[PDB]
Amino acid sequence: GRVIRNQRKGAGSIFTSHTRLRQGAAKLRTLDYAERHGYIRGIVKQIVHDSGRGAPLAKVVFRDPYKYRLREEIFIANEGVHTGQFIYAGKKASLNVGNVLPLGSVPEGTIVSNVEEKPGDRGALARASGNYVIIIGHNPDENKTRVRLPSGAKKVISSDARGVIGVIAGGGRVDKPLLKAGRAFHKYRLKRNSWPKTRGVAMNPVDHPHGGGNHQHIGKASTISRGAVSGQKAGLIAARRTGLLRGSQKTQ
Amino acid sequence: GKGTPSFGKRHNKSHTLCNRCGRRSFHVQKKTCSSCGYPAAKTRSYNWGAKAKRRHTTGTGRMRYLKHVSRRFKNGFQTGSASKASA
Amino acid sequence: AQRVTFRRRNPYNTRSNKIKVVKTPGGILRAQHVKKLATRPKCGDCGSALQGISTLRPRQYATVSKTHKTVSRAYGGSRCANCVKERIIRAFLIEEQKIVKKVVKEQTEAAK
Amino acid sequence: AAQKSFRIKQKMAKAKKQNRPLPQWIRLRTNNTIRYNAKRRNWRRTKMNI
RNA sequence: AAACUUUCAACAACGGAUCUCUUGGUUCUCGCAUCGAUGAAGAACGCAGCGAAAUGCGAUACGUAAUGUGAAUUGCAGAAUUCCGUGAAUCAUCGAAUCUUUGAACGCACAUUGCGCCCCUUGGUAUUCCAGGGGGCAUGCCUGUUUGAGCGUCAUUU
RNA sequence: GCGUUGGAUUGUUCACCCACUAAUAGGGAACGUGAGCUGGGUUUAGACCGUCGUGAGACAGGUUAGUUUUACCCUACUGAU
RNA sequence: CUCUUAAGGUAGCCAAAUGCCUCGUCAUCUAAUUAGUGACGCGCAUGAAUGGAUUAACGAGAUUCCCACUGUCCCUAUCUACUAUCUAGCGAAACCACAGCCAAGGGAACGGGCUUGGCAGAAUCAGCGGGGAAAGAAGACCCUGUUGAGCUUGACUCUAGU
RNA sequence: CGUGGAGGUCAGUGACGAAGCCUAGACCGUAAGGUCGGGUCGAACGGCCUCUAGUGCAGAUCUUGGUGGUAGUAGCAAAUAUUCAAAUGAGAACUUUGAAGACUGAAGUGGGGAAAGGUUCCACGUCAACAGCAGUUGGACGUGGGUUAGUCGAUCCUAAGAGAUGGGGAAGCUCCGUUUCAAAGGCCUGAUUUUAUGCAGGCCACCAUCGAAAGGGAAUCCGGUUAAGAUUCCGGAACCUGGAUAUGGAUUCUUCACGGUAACGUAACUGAAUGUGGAGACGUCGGCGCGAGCCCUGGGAGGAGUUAUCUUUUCUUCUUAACAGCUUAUCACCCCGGAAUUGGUUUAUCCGGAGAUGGGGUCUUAUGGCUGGAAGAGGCCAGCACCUUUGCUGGCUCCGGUGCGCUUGUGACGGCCCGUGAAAAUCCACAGGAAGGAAUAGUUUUCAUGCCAGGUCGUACUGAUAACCGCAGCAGGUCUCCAAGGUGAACAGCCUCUAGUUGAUAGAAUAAUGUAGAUAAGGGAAGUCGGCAAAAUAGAUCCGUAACUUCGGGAUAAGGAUUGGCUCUAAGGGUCGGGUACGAUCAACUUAGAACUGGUACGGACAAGGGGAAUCUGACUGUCUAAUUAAAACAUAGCAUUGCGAUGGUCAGAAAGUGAUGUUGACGCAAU
RNA sequence: AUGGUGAACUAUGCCUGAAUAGGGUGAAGCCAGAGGAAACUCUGGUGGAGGCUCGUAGCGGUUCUGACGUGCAAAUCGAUCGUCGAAUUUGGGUAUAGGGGCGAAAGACUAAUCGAACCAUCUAGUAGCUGGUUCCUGCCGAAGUUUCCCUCAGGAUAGCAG
RNA sequence: AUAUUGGCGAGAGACCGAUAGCGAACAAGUACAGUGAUGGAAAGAUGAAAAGAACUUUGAAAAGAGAGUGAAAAAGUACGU
Ligand SMILES: [Mg+2]
Ligand SMILES: [Mg+2]
Ligand SMILES: [Mg+2]
Ligand SMILES: [Mg+2]
Ligand SMILES: [Mg+2]
Ligand SMILES: [Mg+2]
Ligand SMILES: [Mg+2]
Ligand SMILES: [Mg+2]
Ligand SMILES: [Mg+2]
Ligand SMILES: [Mg+2]
Ligand SMILES: [Mg+2]
Ligand SMILES: [Mg+2]
Ligand SMILES: [Mg+2]
Ligand SMILES: [Mg+2]
Ligand SMILES: [Mg+2]
Ligand SMILES: [Mg+2]
Ligand SMILES: [Mg+2]
Ligand SMILES: [Mg+2]
Ligand SMILES: [Mg+2]
Ligand SMILES: [Mg+2]
Ligand SMILES: [Mg+2]
Ligand SMILES: [Mg+2]
Ligand SMILES: [Mg+2]
Ligand SMILES: [Mg+2]
Ligand SMILES: [Mg+2]
Ligand SMILES: [Mg+2]
Ligand SMILES: [Mg+2]
Ligand SMILES: [Mg+2]
Ligand SMILES: [Mg+2]
Ligand SMILES: [Mg+2]
Ligand SMILES: [Mg+2]
Ligand SMILES: [Mg+2]
Ligand SMILES: [Mg+2]
Ligand SMILES: [Mg+2]
Ligand SMILES: [Mg+2]
Ligand SMILES: [Mg+2]
Ligand SMILES: [Mg+2]
Ligand SMILES: [Mg+2]
Ligand SMILES: [Mg+2]
Ligand SMILES: [Mg+2]
Ligand SMILES: [Mg+2]
Ligand SMILES: [Mg+2]
Ligand SMILES: [Mg+2]
Ligand SMILES: [Mg+2]
Ligand SMILES: [Mg+2]
Ligand SMILES: [Mg+2]
Ligand SMILES: [Mg+2]
Ligand SMILES: [Mg+2]
Ligand SMILES: [Mg+2]
Ligand SMILES: [Mg+2]
Ligand SMILES: [Mg+2]
Ligand SMILES: [Mg+2]
Ligand SMILES: [Mg+2]
Ligand SMILES: [Mg+2]
Ligand SMILES: [Mg+2]
Ligand SMILES: [Mg+2]
Ligand SMILES: [Mg+2]
Ligand SMILES: [Mg+2]
Ligand SMILES: [Mg+2]
Ligand SMILES: [Mg+2]
Ligand SMILES: [Mg+2]
Ligand SMILES: [Mg+2]
Ligand SMILES: [Mg+2]
Ligand SMILES: [Mg+2]
Ligand SMILES: [Mg+2]
Ligand SMILES: [Mg+2]
Ligand SMILES: [Mg+2]
Ligand SMILES: [Mg+2]
Ligand SMILES: [Mg+2]
Ligand SMILES: [Mg+2]
Ligand SMILES: [Mg+2]
Ligand SMILES: [Mg+2]
Ligand SMILES: [Mg+2]
Ligand SMILES: [Mg+2]
Ligand SMILES: [Mg+2]
Ligand SMILES: [Mg+2]
Ligand SMILES: [Mg+2]
Ligand SMILES: [Mg+2]
Ligand SMILES: [Mg+2]
Ligand SMILES: [Mg+2]
Ligand SMILES: [Mg+2]
Ligand SMILES: [Mg+2]
Ligand SMILES: [Mg+2]
Ligand SMILES: [Mg+2]
Ligand SMILES: [Mg+2]
Ligand SMILES: [Mg+2]
Ligand SMILES: [Mg+2]
Ligand SMILES: [Mg+2]
Ligand SMILES: [Mg+2]
Ligand SMILES: [Mg+2]
Ligand SMILES: [Mg+2]
Ligand SMILES: [Mg+2]
Ligand SMILES: [Mg+2]
Ligand SMILES: [Mg+2]
Ligand SMILES: [Mg+2]
Ligand SMILES: [Mg+2]
Ligand SMILES: [Mg+2]
Ligand SMILES: [Mg+2]
Ligand SMILES: [Mg+2]
Ligand SMILES: [Mg+2]
Ligand SMILES: [Mg+2]
Ligand SMILES: [Mg+2]
Ligand SMILES: [Mg+2]
Ligand SMILES: [Mg+2]
Ligand SMILES: [Mg+2]
Ligand SMILES: [Mg+2]
Ligand SMILES: [Mg+2]
Ligand SMILES: [Mg+2]
Ligand SMILES: [Mg+2]
Ligand SMILES: [Mg+2]
Ligand SMILES: [Mg+2]
Ligand SMILES: [Mg+2]
Ligand SMILES: [Mg+2]
Ligand SMILES: [Mg+2]
Ligand SMILES: [Mg+2]
Ligand SMILES: [Mg+2]
Ligand SMILES: [Mg+2]
Ligand SMILES: [Mg+2]
Ligand SMILES: [Mg+2]
Ligand SMILES: [Mg+2]
Ligand SMILES: [Mg+2]
Ligand SMILES: [Mg+2]
Ligand SMILES: [Mg+2]
Ligand SMILES: [Mg+2]
Ligand SMILES: [Mg+2]
Ligand SMILES: [Mg+2]
Ligand SMILES: [Mg+2]
Ligand SMILES: [Mg+2]
Ligand SMILES: [Mg+2]
Ligand SMILES: [Mg+2]
Ligand SMILES: [Mg+2]
Ligand SMILES: [Mg+2]
Ligand SMILES: [Mg+2]
Ligand SMILES: [Mg+2]
Ligand SMILES: [Mg+2]
Ligand SMILES: [Mg+2]
Ligand SMILES: [Mg+2]
Ligand SMILES: [Mg+2]
Ligand SMILES: [Mg+2]
Ligand SMILES: [Zn+2]
Repeated sequence: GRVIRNQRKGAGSIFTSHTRLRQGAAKLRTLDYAERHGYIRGIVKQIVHDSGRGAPLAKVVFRDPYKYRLREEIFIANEGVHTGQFIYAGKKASLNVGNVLPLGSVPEGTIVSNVEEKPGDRGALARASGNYVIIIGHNPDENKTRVRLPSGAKKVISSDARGVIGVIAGGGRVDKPLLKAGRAFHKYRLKRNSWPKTRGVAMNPVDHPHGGGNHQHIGKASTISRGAVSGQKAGLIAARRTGLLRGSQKTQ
Repeated sequence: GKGTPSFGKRHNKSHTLCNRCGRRSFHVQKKTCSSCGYPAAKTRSYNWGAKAKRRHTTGTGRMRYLKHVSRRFKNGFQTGSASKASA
Repeated sequence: AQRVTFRRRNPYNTRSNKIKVVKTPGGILRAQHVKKLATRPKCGDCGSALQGISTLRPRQYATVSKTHKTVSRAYGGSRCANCVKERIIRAFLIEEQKIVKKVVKEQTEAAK
Repeated sequence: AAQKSFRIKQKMAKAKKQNRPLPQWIRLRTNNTIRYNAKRRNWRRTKMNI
């Protein structure tokens, strides 16, 4: 038959990101001499909606240590941070909502957001509205720090990797029913072309594994192997269990 | 509506005139000529199209310079001038 | 009754194609094209329209004398005045508190 | 069309000039063989395709 | 009995077979080796006393120069000095030129007759702004010239 | 020779009941009759269910939606010169 | 109690767009109902996100009944415009073995022609739909062919990828 | 037996007529065929022996061309509609002019444009073809004429995106990448007084380019003018950009202006690097406020129409551009003051000790006013002149009113979002203070005035029931601006003014059958698969409304009454002076009540929901099979499951220093 | 099969523009009033919410199974109808290209072409099948049977014939 | 010494004879179709010579009827047969 929908996504012709109104990429400061020996001060100048994003961004500006001028940065705003607020970034900074410190300088239990997976990568973990990572221990020899991500996973990263104190703003966005098709419309209109969604079970065989039959139905197990092949992976990929999850989840 | 009501909306060109070959096969959005290949340094042609070739090979135009090569060959690529004689 | 026509080839109601009807000396109605309205210069500190300052489309500011583009204070046609009160006060105090900060820790160092 | 390029207008000019009957003296030339102009175009019978 | 229909013939229609033509084609054979950055093949637009084409040509435009020939060219008009002649011709030949806008196409662009830079020169009271005339500036690579870079590296300073 | 009907249910033919009536006989005419109609059923392409099949799909099972072309000639026939 | 399974259909729902038998049986609506609805249920073959049951509101969705309405009908009639029709000018097409009156017989088992009978008189106009097994496409269905293609799968034989 | 070519031969036939064609004339042969005569014709051709093959037609739904019967037949019937007379002409249903009857009805059959076309525009000539009758007419035919810009567009900028270059893949055509893993380039002046431009500073590292005739954007208007051009020509009057610059003014002995408590004022009032700010620059809907034009309307001065009678009447002209001076504003802000008895305040409930209400000031110049432009223009009239170019002379062109009006603009606000609604060129400003500057005379071109220049291409017209696309002058399709009066809720329908049409073969009759439009006594779905079709209902005011429900609905549920004309009454507003109770006048349809009145009619045409009870089924709104299926199908919110922490999941690619998600990070992306 | 050409129609995304009479309904917020021992409950205004609703333009295309059905037209015309402020309509620009796209999913749509577009070439593709196969006369003159065959509409073999 | 459906120059044929021969004997890769790639025709012949019909007449004209030219209009730019 033909190439199915989930294979056409990859050439991203009509599947690229709707990017025009975006404020620019959100990132921590480049890890320089300031941030990595002392601290440097900025001011949050503006906290602002970024199309397609849930959490607002915070525009923060710092003096350039090496040239006379102002260099502006695009943060994700943590709940609580405000215009006019002074933001402190650096190894020798202090534990306040909004500041940005390396995980090695913050006690166990600290709550942080936008943390780096390697030092200097300018931020990777816990950016979505409401998310955060908890520091749960340090190993001072080979300076690592163990953290717990939004997903539940624990992971150890360099104690030099940086994070910003607190939680990302916009929480509870998903507590509210969309109610109508149209709000999803405007939702995905500012993201990418993934909406709405025809069930493969409503297409013909040319179109999809699930396609065809004189009743709608999948007709074989819908849990597909990891080592299945492009054109085969529709359904429950690599699913280690299936069915209604019964009883407390919670990573132990 | 796929027939004549829809033919009424045909008022936009896919191709214009091609600088190199004159033909009106210069595809605007593609910026390349469906006939001669412009602006490919080479000229489109295909051995499965002998007619098209014959439509465009050397000799179908003026041959402004090549015309004269065989006379010039014939007289051993002469230089100078002819002299003079009598009656 | 006297209806009217665009005076330029563009036939669409785009922002650059606004029309105003007007009675000529010939005693008839005729369209006149209209430039977009200028918006007022704003303050770099607070964002309000800054008073004293003319409002022109941007290149039209070169066509116009310097006094239309300033008020005669520090930061004249740039920041908003109550904004410069703030700047001054805060500057003075912070430059003062600096001497205060220094003399304390000059004292800490000798009383330790 | 109606706010044109020089290229199209140049072509239209060549087109207007080629649009006329046989110059009748030609009919009288020794061994003349051309009756009439067989390449006559008309704006409402055949389109130029630019 | 006509009209009508049908058959034959004669003259007239309709149509373009047939016969006879043939500056075309097709096949064979022989001789020869020459496109282009010294801008080719191709394209566009132009050019004649009176041309829409085909053929030719390029603002020097159905042609300029040169050479041979020896009196045309011709649809009409024309010149008339060109006829015992450096000399007619829509002649032949062709060695010298002109060769618009383009095209591998080369300052950058090009659905634009769009937009720079450099040199010499002319005009506007002008090294600087504007306008006219001429002449220039693509890319890869090779040999060479010049100016340079690198504690890659030698020696030489006091 | 002459008549042989009006209705409820069904796409129905058939069947079945109400009712009238003198009687509500049975048949043929390409199972008369679609350039005469209708298009409800059947029987293409949409679609739901049930049964079967790993599946595409199937079903003499049930459902819903689903373009009906032309006569001016000849004869026949009706009338008309 | 007994065979047997991985477990042996639970809450619900039903002759339901799912019930063969079937026009199921009982009730209701009607003069009369293979319709409709309410019931019943050993249900050929109902049933739980293969989602079951319930649902206000919404529907050019399928179905049944009532009121109003009415030419749908009993049962047809009449009127207007434009046609058809007749004239001047203008002027195609489909189709065409040859053609064009039947009865019967025989015959490739349904004749315009053949055999035997009926019969038969120029040239024609408007209508018409009986026939021309009229016309429109080298059967839609069915079979054959050592003819395909779309599609599926532990068919045969391979392959990108992994 | 016959045909095209070949070798031989008959010293074959022939312009005194070869070949070919015609011919119910002749003759030979069983036949394929052969021979003759006659007519037509015009240049070549044949017998016999032999050689050779692209060598013989009725068929192939054969190929190409031609031609019939059909047949003077189907037809030339959608878009309301035509008529009289003159003129022209060989010729007039169809051309032109006059008259009349109508239509489109400002959601136009009006006036312009985008795309597309390309001369169709305009004039003169003119009918063979073409405009399914005609033709003297034409978008036809012939011959000509016609498109004028510093200010309108393009050109500049950036958008999605396209795409060179150092590079990396690829046998290669080429694919990848676009600031990437590159030694990526140019400005400001100083140094020159061999001299023309080498070096001396310091920066700036931004690393192509194409991509919008609707986005961004320097700048022009009115009047006149042509057969056909006009924001482009002419007249007048402006403005912008670049380059030159001199005079005046301003500034300075306190060098780089004063004034104001302040918001801030101004005719000026030096300012390199660098930095920073603003503008460009931004959704949508609601009411409210204001502007413009349009609409309505009084007085007056003109011209026209009607006048048996009636009407101080009906119709119409009374206009003012860009640009410049003064002036003008909601908002906002300053000074004074110090607030409970809380006050101020919007239609919309927001504001005040973080300083209200009050009083007094400052600012933006949208917009408007008066004056300049400018009455000299334009508009409307009267009085003479004369084949003529066409003049000449006069007047008047004035003062008001109204608003939930209509269209458009704009402001201060308010609603909405898991939606919060471009970019760049370009212009200015401020912080800074490198520097350069006077008293025997300097500084100043962001003040005034003055000089020069502004190229290149487009520019006619159509924009559609005939200029575009549908084979065509096709009832189809094809983006947009302007928008009068009445009725009325209305940009509805119906009638009308301005403009524009009056194009669509015609004549005569009115049989059947039709198509489209109507009506029917009595019955009332008995018709039919089925109420298919049709009919019934309808506006507004008042009365009155059930089960059930997610409490929002269901609901215009259902069911009723009323409605014209004329004549009265009542209620609902503005503006003003009041020492520290009222008066006076001017200007609006709304709502309710009451009389009278008519053949009981009145949403009088137009316009305008049938309702009810249930079963099945999809929650809803939304979506599809263009051209037989609109549905119960798809979607959807909601519910649930799966994969994944980037050295990753899903996906792309022949490959890659390649790519999508990703400007992303589990409140995420991907997959059911 | 190979190499080319198409997103002027249409599907979907992106960028930049434009467009939508008049009504009905009356959500939050807000103001005033009334009851009550209290907790609290009520009334009248104001306001102007919604993939709300009546209905034009628009966009769509339900029924007549109406017209037309050698048309105005290779999809139209009339009536009637769906929706009409947003998952709205729509210009231009721009992206995606054929085992490919695009698909609120119909095997739809991808220029009157779609269960694999169009162009050229490989290609005079193969055909046990269907059609046709062109002058005369003279002499002779059949078979539908045997055997084997993915053989049963075909061959080979023998026979019959010259 | 070998190759050669291209190019330039030549000589030829038991070859084709205008539906044949190359698609094109001609203003043929033209005209015309298609957005594009591409597709792609029809169409030769008066006579030795234009001597291409002066002139008259009917007609609005085209033309007709005479005349005339020519070996022939039974060759009249519709043109050999
Ligand atoms: Mg992107
Ligand atoms: Mg989508
Ligand atoms: Mg879905
Ligand atoms: Mg899903
Ligand atoms: Mg399906
Ligand atoms: Mg599959
Ligand atoms: Mg599978
Ligand atoms: Mg399936
Ligand atoms: Mg299922
Ligand atoms: Mg199609
Ligand atoms: Mg077409
Ligand atoms: Mg395109
Ligand atoms: Mg390319
Ligand atoms: Mg090139
Ligand atoms: Mg205009
Ligand atoms: Mg000012
Ligand atoms: Mg000022
Ligand atoms: Mg004869
Ligand atoms: Mg000859
Ligand atoms: Mg030859
Ligand atoms: Mg030879
Ligand atoms: Mg070439
Ligand atoms: Mg010539
Ligand atoms: Mg000489
Ligand atoms: Mg010559
Ligand atoms: Mg020259
Ligand atoms: Mg029988
Ligand atoms: Mg029958
Ligand atoms: Mg019949
Ligand atoms: Mg039928
Ligand atoms: Mg049916
Ligand atoms: Mg239907
Ligand atoms: Mg017929
Ligand atoms: Mg009929
Ligand atoms: Mg008839
Ligand atoms: Mg049951
Ligand atoms: Mg049932
Ligand atoms: Mg029953
Ligand atoms: Mg049983
Ligand atoms: Mg089930
Ligand atoms: Mg419920
Ligand atoms: Mg319904
Ligand atoms: Mg039912
Ligand atoms: Mg008839
Ligand atoms: Mg008569
Ligand atoms: Mg016809
Ligand atoms: Mg018989
Ligand atoms: Mg008998
Ligand atoms: Mg027969
Ligand atoms: Mg019949
Ligand atoms: Mg017939
Ligand atoms: Mg068959
Ligand atoms: Mg077989
Ligand atoms: Mg298929
Ligand atoms: Mg198997
Ligand atoms: Mg397997
Ligand atoms: Mg022979
Ligand atoms: Mg031959
Ligand atoms: Mg004889
Ligand atoms: Mg001869
Ligand atoms: Mg022989
Ligand atoms: Mg042959
Ligand atoms: Mg035969
Ligand atoms: Mg024949
Ligand atoms: Mg035959
Ligand atoms: Mg035969
Ligand atoms: Mg006739
Ligand atoms: Mg007739
Ligand atoms: Mg008709
Ligand atoms: Mg008429
Ligand atoms: Mg009217
Ligand atoms: Mg209207
Ligand atoms: Mg018209
Ligand atoms: Mg116009
Ligand atoms: Mg045109
Ligand atoms: Mg005529
Ligand atoms: Mg015409
Ligand atoms: Mg320019
Ligand atoms: Mg590239
Ligand atoms: Mg550009
Ligand atoms: Mg522009
Ligand atoms: Mg613009
Ligand atoms: Mg002029
Ligand atoms: Mg001063
Ligand atoms: Mg914008
Ligand atoms: Mg202006
Ligand atoms: Mg004061
Ligand atoms: Mg906002
Ligand atoms: Mg400014
Ligand atoms: Mg027109
Ligand atoms: Mg055409
Ligand atoms: Mg049309
Ligand atoms: Mg008009
Ligand atoms: Mg007509
Ligand atoms: Mg009509
Ligand atoms: Mg009745
Ligand atoms: Mg009744
Ligand atoms: Mg039924
Ligand atoms: Mg029934
Ligand atoms: Mg109800
Ligand atoms: Mg639904
Ligand atoms: Mg719906
Ligand atoms: Mg359909
Ligand atoms: Mg529907
Ligand atoms: Mg649920
Ligand atoms: Mg690599
Ligand atoms: Mg398109
Ligand atoms: Mg209403
Ligand atoms: Mg709605
Ligand atoms: Mg509605
Ligand atoms: Mg209404
Ligand atoms: Mg719709
Ligand atoms: Mg129908
Ligand atoms: Mg018919
Ligand atoms: Mg409607
Ligand atoms: Mg595939
Ligand atoms: Mg394939
Ligand atoms: Mg592929
Ligand atoms: Mg299917
Ligand atoms: Mg096609
Ligand atoms: Mg063959
Ligand atoms: Mg074949
Ligand atoms: Mg066989
Ligand atoms: Mg075998
Ligand atoms: Mg056999
Ligand atoms: Mg057979
Ligand atoms: Mg030889
Ligand atoms: Mg030929
Ligand atoms: Mg032959
Ligand atoms: Mg040919
Ligand atoms: Mg020849
Ligand atoms: Mg031709
Ligand atoms: Mg001849
Ligand atoms: Mg001939
Ligand atoms: Mg001749
Ligand atoms: Mg004559
Ligand atoms: Mg003769
Ligand atoms: Mg002759
Ligand atoms: Mg003649
Ligand atoms: Zn080309």
